[PDB]
Amino acid sequence: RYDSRTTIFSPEGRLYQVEYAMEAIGHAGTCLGILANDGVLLAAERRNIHKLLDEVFFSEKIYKLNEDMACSVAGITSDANVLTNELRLIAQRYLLQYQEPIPCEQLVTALCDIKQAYTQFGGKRPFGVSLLYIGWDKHYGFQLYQSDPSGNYGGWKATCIGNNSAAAVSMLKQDYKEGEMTLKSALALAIKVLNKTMDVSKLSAEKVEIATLTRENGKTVIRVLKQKEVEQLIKKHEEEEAKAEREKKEKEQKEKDK
Amino acid sequence: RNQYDNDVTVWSPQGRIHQIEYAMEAVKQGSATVGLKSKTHAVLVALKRAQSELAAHQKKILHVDNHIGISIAGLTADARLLCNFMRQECLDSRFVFDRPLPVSRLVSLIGSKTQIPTQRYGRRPYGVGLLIAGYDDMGPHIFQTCPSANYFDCRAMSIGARSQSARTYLERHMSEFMECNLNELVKHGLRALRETLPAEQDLTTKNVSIGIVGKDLEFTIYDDDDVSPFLEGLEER
Amino acid sequence: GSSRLEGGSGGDSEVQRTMLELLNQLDGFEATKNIKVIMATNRIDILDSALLRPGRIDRKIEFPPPNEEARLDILKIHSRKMNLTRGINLRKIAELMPGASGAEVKGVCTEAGMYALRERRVHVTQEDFEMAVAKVMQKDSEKNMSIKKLWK
Amino acid sequence: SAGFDRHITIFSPEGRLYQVEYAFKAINQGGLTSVAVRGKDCAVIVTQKKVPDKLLDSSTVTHLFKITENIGCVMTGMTADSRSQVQRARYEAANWKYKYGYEIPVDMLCKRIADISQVYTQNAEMRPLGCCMILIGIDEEQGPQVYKCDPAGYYCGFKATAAGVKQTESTSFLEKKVKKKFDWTFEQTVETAITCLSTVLSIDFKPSEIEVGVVTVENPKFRILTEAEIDAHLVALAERD
Amino acid sequence: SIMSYNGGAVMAMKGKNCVAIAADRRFGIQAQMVTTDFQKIFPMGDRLYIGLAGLATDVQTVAQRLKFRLNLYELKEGRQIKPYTLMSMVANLLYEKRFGPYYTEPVIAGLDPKTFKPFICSLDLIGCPMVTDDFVVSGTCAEQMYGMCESLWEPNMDPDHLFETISQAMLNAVDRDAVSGMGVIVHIIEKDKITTRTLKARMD
Amino acid sequence: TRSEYDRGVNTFSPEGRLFQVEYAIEAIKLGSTAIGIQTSEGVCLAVEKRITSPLMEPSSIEKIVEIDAHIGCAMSGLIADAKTLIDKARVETQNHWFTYNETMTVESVTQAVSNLALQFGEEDAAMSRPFGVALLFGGVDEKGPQLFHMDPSGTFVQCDARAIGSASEGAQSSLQEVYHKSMTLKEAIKSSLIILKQVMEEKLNATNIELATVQPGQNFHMFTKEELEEVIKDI
Amino acid sequence: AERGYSFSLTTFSPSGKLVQIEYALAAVAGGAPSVGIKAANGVVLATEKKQKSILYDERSVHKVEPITKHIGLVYSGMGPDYRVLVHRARKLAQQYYLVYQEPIPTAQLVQRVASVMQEYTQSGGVRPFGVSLLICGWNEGRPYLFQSDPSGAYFAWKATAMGKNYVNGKTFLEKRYNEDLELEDAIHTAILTLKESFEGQMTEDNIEVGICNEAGFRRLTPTEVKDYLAAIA
Amino acid sequence: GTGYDLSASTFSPDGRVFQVEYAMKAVENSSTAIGIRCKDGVVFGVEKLVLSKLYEEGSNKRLFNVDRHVGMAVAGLLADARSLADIAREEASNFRSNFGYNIPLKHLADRVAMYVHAYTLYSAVRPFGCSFMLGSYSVNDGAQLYMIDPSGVSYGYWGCAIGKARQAAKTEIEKLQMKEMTCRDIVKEVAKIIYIVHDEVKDKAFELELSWVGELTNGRHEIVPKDIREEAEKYAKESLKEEDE
Amino acid sequence: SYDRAITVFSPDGHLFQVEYAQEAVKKGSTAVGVRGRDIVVLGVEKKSVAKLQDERTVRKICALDDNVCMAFAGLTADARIVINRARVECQSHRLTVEDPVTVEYITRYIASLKQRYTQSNGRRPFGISALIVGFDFDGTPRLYQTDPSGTYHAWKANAIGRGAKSVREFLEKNYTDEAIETDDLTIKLVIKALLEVVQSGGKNIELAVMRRDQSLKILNPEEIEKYVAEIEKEKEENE
Repeated sequence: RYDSRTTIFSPEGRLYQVEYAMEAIGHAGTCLGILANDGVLLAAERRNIHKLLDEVFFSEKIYKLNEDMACSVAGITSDANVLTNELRLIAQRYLLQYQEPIPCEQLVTALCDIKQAYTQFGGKRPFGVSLLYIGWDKHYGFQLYQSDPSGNYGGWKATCIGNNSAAAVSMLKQDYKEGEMTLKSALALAIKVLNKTMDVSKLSAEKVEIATLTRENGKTVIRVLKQKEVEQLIKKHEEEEAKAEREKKEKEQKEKDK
Repeated sequence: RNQYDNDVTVWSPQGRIHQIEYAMEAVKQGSATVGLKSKTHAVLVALKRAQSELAAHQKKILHVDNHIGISIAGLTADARLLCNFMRQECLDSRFVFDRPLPVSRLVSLIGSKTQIPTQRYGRRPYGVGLLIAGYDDMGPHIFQTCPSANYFDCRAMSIGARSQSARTYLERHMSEFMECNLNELVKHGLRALRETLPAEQDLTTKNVSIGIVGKDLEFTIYDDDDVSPFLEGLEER
Repeated sequence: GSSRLEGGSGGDSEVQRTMLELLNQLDGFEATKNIKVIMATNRIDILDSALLRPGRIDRKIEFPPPNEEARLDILKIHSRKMNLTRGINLRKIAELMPGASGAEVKGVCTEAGMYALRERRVHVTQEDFEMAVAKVMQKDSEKNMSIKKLWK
Repeated sequence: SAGFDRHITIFSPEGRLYQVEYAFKAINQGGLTSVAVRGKDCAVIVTQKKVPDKLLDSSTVTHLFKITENIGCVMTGMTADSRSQVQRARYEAANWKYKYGYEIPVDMLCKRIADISQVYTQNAEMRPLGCCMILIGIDEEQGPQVYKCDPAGYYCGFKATAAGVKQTESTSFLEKKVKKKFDWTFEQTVETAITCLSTVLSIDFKPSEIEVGVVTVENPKFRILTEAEIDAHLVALAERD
Repeated sequence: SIMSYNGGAVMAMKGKNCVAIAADRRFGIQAQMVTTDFQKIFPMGDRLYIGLAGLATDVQTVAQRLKFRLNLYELKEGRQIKPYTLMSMVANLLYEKRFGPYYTEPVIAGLDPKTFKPFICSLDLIGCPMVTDDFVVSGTCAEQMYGMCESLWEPNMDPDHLFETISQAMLNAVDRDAVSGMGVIVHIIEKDKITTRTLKARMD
Repeated sequence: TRSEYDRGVNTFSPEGRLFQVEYAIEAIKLGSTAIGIQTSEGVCLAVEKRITSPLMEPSSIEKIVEIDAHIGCAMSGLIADAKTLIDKARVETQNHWFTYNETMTVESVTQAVSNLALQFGEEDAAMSRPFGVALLFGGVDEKGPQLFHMDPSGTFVQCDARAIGSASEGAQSSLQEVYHKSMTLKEAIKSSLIILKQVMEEKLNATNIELATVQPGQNFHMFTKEELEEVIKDI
Repeated sequence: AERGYSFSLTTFSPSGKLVQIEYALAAVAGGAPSVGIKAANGVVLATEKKQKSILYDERSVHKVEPITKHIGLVYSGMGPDYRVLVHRARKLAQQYYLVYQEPIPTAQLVQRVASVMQEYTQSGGVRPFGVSLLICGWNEGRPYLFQSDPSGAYFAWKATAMGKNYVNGKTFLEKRYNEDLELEDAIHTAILTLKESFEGQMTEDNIEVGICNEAGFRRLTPTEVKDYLAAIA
Repeated sequence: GTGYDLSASTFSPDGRVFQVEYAMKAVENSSTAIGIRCKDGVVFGVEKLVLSKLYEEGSNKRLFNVDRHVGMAVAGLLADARSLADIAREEASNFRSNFGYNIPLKHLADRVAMYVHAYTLYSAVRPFGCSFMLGSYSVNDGAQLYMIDPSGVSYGYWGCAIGKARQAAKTEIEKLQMKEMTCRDIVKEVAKIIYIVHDEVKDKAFELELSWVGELTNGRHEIVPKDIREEAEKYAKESLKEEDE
Repeated sequence: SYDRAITVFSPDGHLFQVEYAQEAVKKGSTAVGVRGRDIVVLGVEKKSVAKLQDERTVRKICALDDNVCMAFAGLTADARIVINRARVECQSHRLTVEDPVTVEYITRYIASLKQRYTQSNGRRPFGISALIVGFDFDGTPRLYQTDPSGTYHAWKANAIGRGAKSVREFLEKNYTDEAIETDDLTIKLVIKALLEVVQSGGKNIELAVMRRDQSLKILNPEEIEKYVAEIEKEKEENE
């Protein structure tokens, strides 16, 4: 019935299995990324934060592909691990061959070609994982890309994948400055959009992970912000929201007087 | 059936295997061919069909190594494949051993090759029945091979569509064989094809092929005007 | 009345016929004169496009769960006939109930009243409403961490 | 749930392997039964022997095989599968002795056979051959050992076990007999095994309708008891019981 | 010889809480010099330098393949490779091709990332790790390097003293080596600094 | 009932038929008609080109192609399978020339192409279904002009005159009526074009047809616009 | 539900489920209780070794098995699959040792075993491993307790229970577990968590427990388990 | 259908593989082949069915020589029987090439049984549709006769019968003192048994194929000579008349 | 029921899944291709992008070699794969024979690749159509079109994608020698053809031009605006 195999065309020309993978990406934890002329950054939510879980790994969704690139994964865990290892292998193969870091677009293209082969060939289900890549290369500087289960990728100034991606991307569209966004404003916007998209009480700092890539002294640095910094950002956002609510209450009181 | 005849790998719940029977049916979609043998000759005679009055008549007698010829009834693709295999086997035998391959051994090779498909799901049984005429130092041989991978050493046989008329004629007249001149032998074969022919039809030089092998006679195929000395001599009904 | 299935051994052809008759009655020959229809459904994505077609269903009203202000309103509505103690904050209860439907709010009021009934009381307090909220909005989240962690 | 039944590799919605369970049903299909018991310093396997024809050579008919010089097995289930698995066990024991220079431990051979069976249970290439292998040997540091190698990769070691149609009855009987002075001698172990079979089958044995293989610490070579020895055991132990 | 084709010369020594890896600078094919800025010491970490020396092709190939393996390892682990782990990695890399080897003799020198204790070792072209406590030498004029290290090494040196010792050893060994030596680069790795120097030399 | 017997090329039906070969032979009909005529003075091929719209230059519909300097192929069926079989024929002719230093006969080249076509599911050749293309190899060899017809089942046979494609059944009857052995090549061309005009829904003029001829002499010649118009003048 | 999309492992159901791996996890949850607690100075693994009869020699087949001098492993699920996975884990640890002359870190061993499970859960002719592994190691200077699922996903745990009554086990561990717990107290907590889901009398020889401290992983002898049971009771 | 009877790799919910049983059904539909192990030899008899007067004498032999000293008597699909005869010939040839002496019949039977079990294991191939018997005689091992069936079981025998009339053949064989008869008389008994079990109104034509391997052949299997077969056939016809009387 | 298998003929003779690949091509944006005396031009609809999205990573016009360009219509990932393989084959044919790839050769290779993927049953057809425009080494403005089935033709002007039929009919009506007499009227014609489907016309148009011996040049958006202004002026004048 046109979805029993990944290599079957619907009579309208649609690969229902690829569409199923694309939709299924919606189960993954909300990851998002913002590009700033000072740097680039990702944020991501921890879907499961049980108190009995340990925190052995410094990051669950954000991986460091090489010196100048990181990526957030959203989708099936096994597929995400496979693709992260393959991304690292691709980057290091390019570095071995050419003696310079793989450009971000080339790395994205390589992994997306792997994904396309999986969608096209034989009895292999498509990779049910979407990816958000951030990086810096000598050609286009800071870059942010997004890649689908179907092996299609695009370059974005700001984007979001996973849960409530529609709301997050609409919010970024509303409140992103196309060419006048710095890293501090990017972090503030990331906290705002995560708070409005997670839809779980207050923005618990332990339920979010943020990473920032920036050039410094001629070398790229990828830092996963410590929980102290994340808590400080959340507290500043909460103070801003409280100030806005106080202003609105004062306006309501003035209207009552009028 | 309906779930026990999809492939050769499934036995039906009766000890019966269905795709082999379907191939044995495919053998009947060919054309009539009668093989027979005296004590010093072997003759295959085939009723060549015609796809149109312009198109020539499809050949039905093929020439395996000099002492062997073949008459085919069934899928022409499988006929070609088996003819190529038989030619290769005869050539290999004549290369290793400087003597012609015995017909009774060539047929065993054909049987093994055709049995292999009838047990594994990778292909279909060879839907072609063969009448193998040969002359080895033992004597003239006529063999029949069926898609089931079974071969019978026949003193005279017939295969193809409308075969029982020729088979009954052969059963009736086989006592005459052995002590027959080559002309009489070919005449008996032609009579068998006449019997299998529809009444209004008749054997013409256009639609009759006659392969003969025997002592001091390497397998020769007579077609078109080559059969005139046989049909002309043949008595009329 | 729901998405039509291909007529076969696994299709409710008779219910499909009933729905077709209803469609014809809503909009066919001899349009209705003064009959207005209020259909109600809990999942709209499955209704037949023929039913959802305008002219048959001219308007479609969504009923989102209350947005904490509708929740305060529902709390007031269902606590009007109740002996609420002073210092009781239905606004706080509304905040404590995120994404809760009007049925959930009515059940909250009912269960707080039941807590009051238990202790031979005719009295409801903030603790009673909070315990009722906890008891009514009880979620059966996933049990197994493996099935929970299949997806990143 | 019957859809999840025609393939060895499909998990039922509750996580069951119906084809493996059916392989066990296949074990319970040869009609025969087998029992095994270990004493202080011996192990004994006894199998019901059916020869339902005068033309069938009872010498060739058997279910006791000598896997190696010091390891024996009793096979119950389909006969072709039993002999295939016996050949596999002999080959594995020979390979072990070749590679490592000492005779294969019984538990090791059981683990090897169980792993071989688990491979078939996981991949979809063969059917899990439906036979149960009970192995007995003498381990230099542990002593007598009896093991099973059921067709799913399970190979627990046993004080006493049974397989075939009446495995449950034999298991209950052996549980009762082992709760009381599990310490058995050679004669007592042969008694227990033969009595278990006789009681579960509801029949008293002729010397021929039973086959016994034995290993002992003093003589750690798998020996198949002859008709005279079987008759001696039956008569003496029935008399002095 | 195969090594004497491209020449080469590398050394490593250690004192107290600091190591010193030094190497000559030259690339001449057999006798003719080609360049004088050939990198024979490659940084595999903050405080871990390898000193491949031998056939130039294999020096570069081993540097690049080792960096490939080490980048994979560090990304996969999240750690920074310890000196012993790097030694084992290079030994495995070299011995994977015993029947036809990489004609280079690695010399690793670094500081343990956690306890910051010195480490130095050298490998042969098939991967026989040799962890020592005083000094390792590789490449041509190994005899000269051994004589210098023997007669000039003293336990428990401080950065500057170790600098002088390794400087003198390398300079005097290369000045007596023919195919190798057109300047000497010395990297001294301490708890918090790397001092890279470009010593004077007999540029002939 | 042909639902458990025509889903694969290696499944016999109770009658002993390969319905997939039947279906490839049916797919032949979807191509445009092509009439080949063998005569003592050579062989002629004439095909209904089926231009769907302008802007597609005519030298992209290859219904008539050249195999060596002494054979032409008139094709009907899938373009892809047509290309595969035409390439096989060309390479086989060149291989035979390379080895034996002579021109492969029309029968032999048709036999080689048929040998390629037989291998539907034979697991040692990789194609998995019959080539849905039927070919007419008209050439000249030491046996005089010859024309051979090959079908998806791999069956080939010579034909004093043949017609493949959509208007095959309705054009072979006309060929039977009009063909006689003692016919000249000009007569064959005229008769073939007459039959094409009979069986075409479009009018016969200049383009929408192709015509080619192989004679005992000059190589395989594809008539250009001038010759096509000259013949069409008084077909 | 999505009935059609539950027999294959190479097709997404319309909602994105991979139903067959969830069925494998159901097979896991329908297994013997096992518990793992990460003490402050060590780790402890326990699992019921209750036999179906007195005849089963409960000293031949072990359920808590070592993989290195500093890593051990228990499971919940099918024993044959467990045997396969423990053999593969030992082989992977040995390969890591040969390449890097250093015992494999627990995190790396878990990664590689999860990769093995992923390899087995990516085709149609292969059945996913119907077990969940609990790996306990003493890499570096701190203890590690990890879980590995048939899906190829691996977790880091403070304490967990898997098997028939994993819900009750996890509630009990939420009640009782405190981070600054010495290994000696963690052993008692493990045995008590087992008792809360262990039918019959928890005799010393039908329960299996393995500790992992700085001295290396070690399966406690039945005498030691008897002593711990007596002290707990 | 059952739903578990497709492919020999599927166990029904009883532990039964039905494809092997269908193969057994296929073999239990053919002519009758019997074999009796006398004291100093083994004699095979087969009631070959001449399915047409056109086939020459000796067509479709069901008695093969599988190695010089071992004879094979087949019953079932003759194509599968020929393939199994080739397999057994190759196994005996490999044994003589490797170990250097004539293959023991017990070992040959085990090898061919393992091959048949190989083909009953998988779903990509169907179980062999024929049973057969392997007989031989040697000074150092003695007369031996084994029977192999589609499921792949290799039990030894004193007298065996496979095909349509197997139960009747075994019944008529039980009434023989085979353990102390000689070949020259057991051949006549084989002919008599075959003629008795043969059905004339159902199978029509008929041809008795006899072979022995025994001391009087120096352990060399061969077809029973013309005169001996003629005398045994005459005795069998006379015995048929006697039993009718 | 004679569907879902790439190698199964239907009783009518149709291989339906390659036809479904074509039906998947039809779901792509219009891509027009025209050839003139000394210019070959490809126009494409952009469909616009969300303002947060970057544009340079959205390519429908890709230069396979110095003298060959390819416009796309279909599945994007298949686009990327086929373009990469075509580039590899261009630069590998250069190695095999010291001559630049001809447009016919490269389009034949792409068609053969698509046919190779349609042949078997463990592969999915490349659901794309391509317009290959280039200059032969002698210099000749060749334009070919390849379909998912592996069949390639040579066209004088064609459009593929959503507006294929309408744009092709318009090109049939309004393609002439006087309309391609020079190197600018061809571009006017391509923008005219695209304006029949693209509503905006200036923000939903990309033109790529190839002149003899000159590298592919993609027209600036301001140049596109100027051209559409010229067409609008001519339209209002000749109304």
